[PDB]
Amino acid sequence: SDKLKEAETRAEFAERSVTKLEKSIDDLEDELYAQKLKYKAISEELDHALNDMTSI
Amino acid sequence: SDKLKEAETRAEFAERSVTKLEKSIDDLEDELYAQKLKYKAISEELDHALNDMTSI
Amino acid sequence: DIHRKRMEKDLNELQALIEAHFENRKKEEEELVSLKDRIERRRAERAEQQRIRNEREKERQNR
Amino acid sequence: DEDETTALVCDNGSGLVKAGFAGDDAPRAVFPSIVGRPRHQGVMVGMGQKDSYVGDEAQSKRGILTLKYPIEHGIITNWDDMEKIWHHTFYNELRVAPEEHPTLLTEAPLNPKANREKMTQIMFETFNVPAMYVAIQAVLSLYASGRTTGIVLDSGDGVTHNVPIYEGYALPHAIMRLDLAGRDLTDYLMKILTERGYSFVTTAEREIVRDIKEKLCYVALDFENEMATAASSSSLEKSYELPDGQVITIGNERFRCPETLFQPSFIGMESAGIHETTYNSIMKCDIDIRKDLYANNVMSGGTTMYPGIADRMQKEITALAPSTMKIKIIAPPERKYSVWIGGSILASLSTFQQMWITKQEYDEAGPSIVHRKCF
Amino acid sequence: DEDETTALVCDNGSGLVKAGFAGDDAPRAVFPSIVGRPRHQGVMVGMGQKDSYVGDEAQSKRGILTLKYPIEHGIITNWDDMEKIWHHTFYNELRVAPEEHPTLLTEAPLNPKANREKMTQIMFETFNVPAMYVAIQAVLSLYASGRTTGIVLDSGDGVTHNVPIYEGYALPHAIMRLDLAGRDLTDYLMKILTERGYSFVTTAEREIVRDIKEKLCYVALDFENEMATAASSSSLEKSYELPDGQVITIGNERFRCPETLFQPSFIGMESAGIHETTYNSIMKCDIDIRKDLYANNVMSGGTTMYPGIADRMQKEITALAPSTMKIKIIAPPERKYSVWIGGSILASLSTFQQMWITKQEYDEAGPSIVHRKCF
Ligand SMILES: Nc1ncnc2c1ncn2[C@@H]1O[C@H](COP(=O)(O)OP(=O)(O)O)[C@@H](O)[C@H]1O
Ligand SMILES: Nc1ncnc2c1ncn2[C@@H]1O[C@H](COP(=O)(O)OP(=O)(O)O)[C@@H](O)[C@H]1O
Ligand SMILES: [Mg+2]
Ligand SMILES: [Mg+2]
Repeated sequence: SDKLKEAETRAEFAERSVTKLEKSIDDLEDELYAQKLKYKAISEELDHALNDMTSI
Repeated sequence: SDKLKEAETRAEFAERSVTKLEKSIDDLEDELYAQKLKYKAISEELDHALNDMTSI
Repeated sequence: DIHRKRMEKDLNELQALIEAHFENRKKEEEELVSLKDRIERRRAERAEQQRIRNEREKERQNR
Repeated sequence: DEDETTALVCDNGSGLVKAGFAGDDAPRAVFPSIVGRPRHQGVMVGMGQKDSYVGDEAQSKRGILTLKYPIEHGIITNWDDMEKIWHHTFYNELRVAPEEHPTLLTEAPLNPKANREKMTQIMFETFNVPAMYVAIQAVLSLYASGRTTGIVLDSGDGVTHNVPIYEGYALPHAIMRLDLAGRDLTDYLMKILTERGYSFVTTAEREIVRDIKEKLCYVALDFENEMATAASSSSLEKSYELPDGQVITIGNERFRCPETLFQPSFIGMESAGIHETTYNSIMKCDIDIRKDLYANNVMSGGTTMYPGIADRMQKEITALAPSTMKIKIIAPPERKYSVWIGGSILASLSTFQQMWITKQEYDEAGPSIVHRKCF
Repeated sequence: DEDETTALVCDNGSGLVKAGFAGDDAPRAVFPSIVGRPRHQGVMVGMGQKDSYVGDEAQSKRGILTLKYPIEHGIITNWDDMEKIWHHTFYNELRVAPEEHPTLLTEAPLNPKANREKMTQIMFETFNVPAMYVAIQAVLSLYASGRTTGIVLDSGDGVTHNVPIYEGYALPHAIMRLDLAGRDLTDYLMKILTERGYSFVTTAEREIVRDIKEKLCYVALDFENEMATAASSSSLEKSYELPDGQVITIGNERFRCPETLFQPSFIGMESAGIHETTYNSIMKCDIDIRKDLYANNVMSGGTTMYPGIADRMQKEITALAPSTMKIKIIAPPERKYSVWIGGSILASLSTFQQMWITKQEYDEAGPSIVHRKCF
């Protein structure tokens, strides 16, 4: 019975850790997304600058 | 004993989930940091070009 | 005599300018395609994690 | 290594070492002349525990190392340091053995003759280079410009040299060395930043502030009027993002730092600005060609990447000299490599191997042979 | 208050505040720069319940107060703290009103110009001083010595400054600030005492150990030989009687604490010992007068009450510099008051009131007028 309460304790520990990690993954992936999109926008603009250079 | 075995199985499942999510977070973390290192580089360099506009 | 040789090498570098552009453009396109596939990867991962959390909830009330 | 026995071209500039092969357009291994040494002693094991750190390794390990300069304003501290850094350059960076390739080296203007004799002797004994030639960086920058007439302003990191050369002829009687260089710039900026509230002494912040000089610094068109309008100057004031992330804002200091070379009285030099040193240099020589010197001035060095030297140069010389003839400066982009380019140019022609300094000449006449073999 | 409208003389030294009247030989109100604040909140009544505690009151109430430093190495935390301590000094300690007496103040060397502009502005608005003058403590210590030639080593509690002045003129190009001071001394001694078995963190023990430094500390003539003979050293080992009554015995640490300024590598500074900082400072300036600098070095600060700085100073400089001319240090007893004495000296002569910074000048040109009125 003591081993069973210890098992339930470790199970709850791991489940709370899982929930925290899942939320962290979601937020990190959203942040990485927005960051990459802004970098893509600047890269777009710079590519347009390269095209203008070629036109010269 | 049967209940202890079921609880231990569930706890091990949860813990393996924990470790796998941690590894995924690690990989994402490295990619985001690099993305940003190069974002700040390209932003600074666009600003440098603007400084060129000032020198002109 | 040496100076004309420099005028020429700079010219070599000048046209090389576009050659420097090419690797940057391929790297840009690689970032392009990686982000575009990351789009659907993120969406599918969100759906998968929603299903996983559903299983978490059912196991939660089951105990 | 190339299949051909082409020569090595190495510019040991006062502040940067740029090495590579002859026939190449740019030096392959380019590194600053800083050298890092373990700040403490050894107790740990499993990794590191190496004395000399050079190149980008020391740049990454700046914080843990005492950063020392094996050369400052031409003066040589420890030949062992040059031995190690040349070993690193030849084998770890150039991946070349000096046994099969003669070396063309460039030296700082008016370097000691005793320095040349000792460095050549230690070189020949320690290394096995087949042949040798060493030249002044002034004629190298001239070769990079490819015009035999002009006055070269070599702005290294230890000394600034003004050297006039007319129709490919050196004029040592009108050559001068000024002790103002990057070191002074960093020092002066350090004291001004101290008056701005930020007081650092270590070399990492030295590199940070020289980077700031590379990025943001101005050369003031009019000095006191620009501080007068820089009182507030929200737009004119400029900021930098230090790698730790703090935003450090600087205003008039941007153009008050390089100004000290032009106005040495700020930190107490009897010599006036470097434009006066070019002016006196010009008049020392015959009157007639002086106009050509005015119209053919060249500037060289890593510092030249900064803006503002050209406009200031011409305006002040026109103020000092009569404004009949038009004065124009020439400065090709990325001219800090130009000296090394000229070294390649020296190896380009087939007459250069007529005066290689071979091993047997040094074995016969000792180092003293260079006194007759170079000049 | 004296019937005459004589000026106020206040030395806000980095570590001690010494204030009094002009024409006096010693400052009347002298207190350390520590400031105590209630460690907890108010529930009791009938006495106390006061926020700011300064001076001997805080010294007596050290245990109950969080002890904070309104200034550290020149950096200013909260101007309100200076407001309160100046109120206390002027009214509770000096029993004087600043309305009728101009103030001569001394500031730490190379203090921020923005710091000067803000402190002067808050001062003028908050207080009603008729006139103002602020000077660097270096020339004040020079005045106390009364000799226009020499290099001043100002060892405050936050910074140690080396400043050369030849024939009464400042040499900012050869002036340096080192971040080693009393704070470092206490820290290093704290870690060594931790290795001796006694580990404290709070400020009361900080004051106890600085008192130990005042009383028992040595400056080792030879370092490693003296720890070698200090292995046992029953006679050489020295003890102190802490106010609680326990006897705390210290041996080599007595001369291993100040040595750290001389040997910064103990706790990791790129800069070498302060003697190297005086040496470099000397050579930066023209060669010829350097001998006079060697023979005219002065040291100032409260730390100077310790023994051993003079012998160490001369021996190491003679080791570094040629031993032809004789080097001798001068240091009058109780020189920590000397700066304030020099302030009185400034008020002694009748030309000093030609450049008092009056209220109307500040009202016209704002704080910016000091940029043109002091320097
Ligand atoms: N890309 C750059 N932009 C601006 N300044 C630079 C750059 N690279 C180097 N420098 C400056 O050039 C100095 C080194 O000068 P250097 O070129 O070695 O002189 P020399 O021409 O005599 O070899 C350094 O102190 C550094 O501040
Ligand atoms: N009577 C004394 N004996 C020894 N050391 C002292 C004495 N009085 C003060 N000090 C030391 O002097 C330091 C304060 O230096 P201070 O005189 O304020 O520098 P400054 O000269 O820049 O004002 C304190 O940290 C203290 O340790
Ligand atoms: Mg140069
Ligand atoms: Mg002091």
